[PDB]
Amino acid sequence: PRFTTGLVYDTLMLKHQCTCGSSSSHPEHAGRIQSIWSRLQETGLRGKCECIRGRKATLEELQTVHSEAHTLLYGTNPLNRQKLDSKKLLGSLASVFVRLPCGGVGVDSDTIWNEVHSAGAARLAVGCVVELVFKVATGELKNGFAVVRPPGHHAEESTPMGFCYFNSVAVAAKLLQQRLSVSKILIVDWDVHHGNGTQQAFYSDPSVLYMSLHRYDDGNFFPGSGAPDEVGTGPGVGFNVNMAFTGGLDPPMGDAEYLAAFRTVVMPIASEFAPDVVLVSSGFDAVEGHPTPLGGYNLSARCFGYLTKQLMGLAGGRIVLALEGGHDLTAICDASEACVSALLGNELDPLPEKVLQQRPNANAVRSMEKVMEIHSKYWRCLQRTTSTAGRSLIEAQTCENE
Ligand SMILES: O=C(c1ccc(C(O)(O)C(F)(F)F)s1)N1CCn2c(-c3ccccc3)cnc2C1
Ligand SMILES: [K+]
Ligand SMILES: [K+]
Ligand SMILES: [Zn+2]
Ligand SMILES: [Zn+2]
Repeated sequence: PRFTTGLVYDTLMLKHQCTCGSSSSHPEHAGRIQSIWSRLQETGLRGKCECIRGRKATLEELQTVHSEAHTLLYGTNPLNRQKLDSKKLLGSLASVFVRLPCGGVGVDSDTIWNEVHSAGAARLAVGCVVELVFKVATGELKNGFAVVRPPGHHAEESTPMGFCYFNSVAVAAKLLQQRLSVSKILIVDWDVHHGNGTQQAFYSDPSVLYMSLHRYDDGNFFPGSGAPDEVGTGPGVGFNVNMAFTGGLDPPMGDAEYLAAFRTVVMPIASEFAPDVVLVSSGFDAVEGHPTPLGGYNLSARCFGYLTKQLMGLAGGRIVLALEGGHDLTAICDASEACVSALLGNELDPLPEKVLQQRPNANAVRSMEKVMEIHSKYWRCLQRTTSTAGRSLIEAQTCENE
């Protein structure tokens, strides 16, 4: 069926393409997105999905979010500015490529061309996201997952950072506004790090609700931004929600804490807002397997399928997820699989009874209540009540009844 879940991916985002990359004997190597694409295939999820062809963002598209100067530097191929040669032109190409132990060739990661190819892959990743987003926003597709790299959510107007050159999700949102006049867009960013770029892009805009869940720990975790305080400016006051977790890893945030955060902050506010489209900066660095500096949290991959199913209850299900961070191949492959499975309407493997029974930790509850206190000023859904943040899912269920 063609009104179904869309997928985007492009081999030209990859440094090196190898067949048998995923492997099942000994060797590692082969990156993040190639590994996810391979998992989507051997699970057969790609077969149920409509594979969409991506493209480069135009330089005009990139400038919906970023400066002309930023876009020209990182967006354009650098060899075009050096007036076409032949001997010097051939010399650069011998430095770009390098034969690898498996017989295949790829972009040499131990040369200057690494970050140049990354900036080019970023321009491709943006256009890939925009294509999927528009096919979903238009009803051509129901759903979407963008298997894309590098990430984009830290990339600011005139500043690349955190491996981000261009903010794919923010660009796609700007284009929905300009080209389709979409009245209300919800952007949920569940990468473990604050999406400073996306916040900045829409900070004074009430037409897009930006909601980040991230490790904040009072300003000491990368990128250091995203205080619960930061609620928007001008007409956008109230429409920036930083579900900032504080208290460190005493204990680490897990499934229960994020599920509680959705129950008490994300779904209430998002439902009230009532978006026409939902975009997700879907990093997977919060899942277990991302030690303390990179991540520190231990969500399960299957929690992400449940978080996806939740967001699918908004905007009539007009939702697109785009990969951001996450490193551990198993973790991001398990999470990607759980998310695409959810998007296809497959029955999700139940959460373990342990998770459903578990009350969120005290640091989590305190983090959630600080956010709700701050945002009660802006949302009718947090003015009616008192916090049930410290209840488990089953308790919340039991104590909704009578
Ligand atoms: O935390 C990050 C991240 C940047 C981008 C991250 C992301 O959100 O996962 C993204 F962008 F890939 F999606 S996470 N850092 C901090 C640590 N770091 C380092 C380290 C250097 C020395 C020791 C530990 C880390 C190099 N580059 C970085 C960027
Ligand atoms: K985030
Ligand atoms: K906003
Ligand atoms: Zn290889
Ligand atoms: Zn991250």
